[PDB]
Amino acid sequence: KKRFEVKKWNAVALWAWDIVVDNCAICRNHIMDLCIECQANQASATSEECTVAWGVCNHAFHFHCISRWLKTRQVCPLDNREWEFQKYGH
Amino acid sequence: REVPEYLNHVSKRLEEEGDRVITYLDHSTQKPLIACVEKQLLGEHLTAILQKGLDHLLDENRVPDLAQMYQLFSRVRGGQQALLQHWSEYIKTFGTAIVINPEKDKDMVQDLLDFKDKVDHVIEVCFQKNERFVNLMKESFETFINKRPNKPAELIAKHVDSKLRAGNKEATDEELERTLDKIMILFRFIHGKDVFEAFYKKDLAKRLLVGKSASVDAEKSMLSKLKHECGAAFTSKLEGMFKDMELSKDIMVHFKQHMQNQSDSGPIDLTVNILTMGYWPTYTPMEVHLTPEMIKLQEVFKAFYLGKHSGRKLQWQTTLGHAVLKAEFKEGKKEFQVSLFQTLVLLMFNEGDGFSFEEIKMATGIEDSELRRTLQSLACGKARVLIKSPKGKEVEDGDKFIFNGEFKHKLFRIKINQIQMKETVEEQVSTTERVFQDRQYQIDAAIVRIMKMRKTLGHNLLVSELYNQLKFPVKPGDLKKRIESLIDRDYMERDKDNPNQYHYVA
Ligand SMILES: [Zn+2]
Ligand SMILES: [Zn+2]
Ligand SMILES: [Zn+2]
Repeated sequence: KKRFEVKKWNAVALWAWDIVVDNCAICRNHIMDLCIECQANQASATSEECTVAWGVCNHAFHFHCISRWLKTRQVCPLDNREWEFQKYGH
Repeated sequence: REVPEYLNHVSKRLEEEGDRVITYLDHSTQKPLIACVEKQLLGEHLTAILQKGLDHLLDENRVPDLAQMYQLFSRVRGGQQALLQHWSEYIKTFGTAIVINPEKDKDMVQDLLDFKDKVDHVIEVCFQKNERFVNLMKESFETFINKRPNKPAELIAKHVDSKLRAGNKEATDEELERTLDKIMILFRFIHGKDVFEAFYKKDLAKRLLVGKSASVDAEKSMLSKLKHECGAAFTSKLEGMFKDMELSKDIMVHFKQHMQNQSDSGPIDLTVNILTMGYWPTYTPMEVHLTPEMIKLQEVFKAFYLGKHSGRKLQWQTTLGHAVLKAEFKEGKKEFQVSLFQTLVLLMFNEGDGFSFEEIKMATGIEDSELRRTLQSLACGKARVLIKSPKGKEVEDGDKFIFNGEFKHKLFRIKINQIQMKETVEEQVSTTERVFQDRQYQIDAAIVRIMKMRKTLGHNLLVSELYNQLKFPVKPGDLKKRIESLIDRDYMERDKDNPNQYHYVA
């Protein structure tokens, strides 16, 4: 009767880890909100360069709270999959 | 006389003064004599001979004439040397004007490829493969393509994309691997492959999600080919885009074997593709009113996915969706392959009819920027499904749309879906900002990476490493700007007291 139903329907969705209140997870503020290093004017006034970096492990963190966590160790601090860095941007 | 003819007269005298020594001359003389002739028909005018004859010879393709020139010129002092100079400055000159006028970018790549062929082909035959020449052709080729900052890389990609989409022209594998390898050899010349990746990725996703490609095993070699001569991280992402495709299949099989033992009701065959947020491009979510029937399916699935895959979160991307609609017309029964945004709109016409842009934008819920073109099809272009009252190339505010009655189309399964694979200007610009505003971190992150390797290093001795590690330029302005950020945040420092030496500083 209808002049138009739906036979097939292809959908698309993107997944990301559910991390309680999507927190910066290294500074646990918010994934998109200054950081700590930035949030507080110590001797670093580069809050302009504050975004999210995603790793191969796929959890994201602030480019800042993370580039730090790398001098010392070198592994997605939630994953074990050694970090490697595939994407900047919210 | 012209040159082809002059160079002929020279290869004649040399033959005569040569076939003279054999006859009445003393074998001794041959050496002095010939040197004289050579240094009076060639030495003493090389410069003058090229300056007014080479150019013409090349862009006209006088192969034979090019050869006699090569051989001859070789015999002289700096004859083969001087022949290079011009040849190279020729390549660049004619090469530049192939890539510097934005107005001619449509033909940009093909012409670059075709040029490269003429050039190469002359090196084989005419220059006997002399490698000094391959060096210069290669070297110079990269001097002119990069006089135009970012387009080359982009275009190369948009070109490759037209080679992997749906289409008959690429009907063999033997030569598709060739047209694919021929391009790759150009690639190597470009500066800013990070732009190539950029658009490349963006163009695959659209291909992997909406409408088929030339060949599966074909689309694969390309990656294989990029991994090689470029990096394993460069392609890291894309390789992932694919994996996600394989997984989405697996899962899909299970959701169906599970959904099986439910005595099922659902009249819709739903197939879902789950993508890893970090690999794929960034996508802006769009709020739209999905038919109840629809949401349910999507919900039951979500539950099936979140369960069995604990610790995750989905986010449906309507922008990338598409579906199949059965249509009940007069003189037909056709089915369409439409995007989600197209599906919705159309459905309004089941328990409705005759609608105005506004009343549409109300009921599903699209966005002016899109709804326009989403509506530009269905009507305007090809004029076939829907009809626009205030009829015109574009879409305004009042314009009413009528459910058409035409259909003489000799097909079933029409693809209106073309809209889904066109990159709007917005898309373009945006997908370029996220690369300039991307290099910044790639620089920073690459600086730090090295600083750790060797705790102390000289500035110009660093700028050098970056040119090898990054996949792009790096303005001196920006670099300076970078060390700044890193000294302030305490990752490195200037010690020994000479702004040209840097110490790590953990
Ligand atoms: Zn920050
Ligand atoms: Zn992680
Ligand atoms: Zn953080």
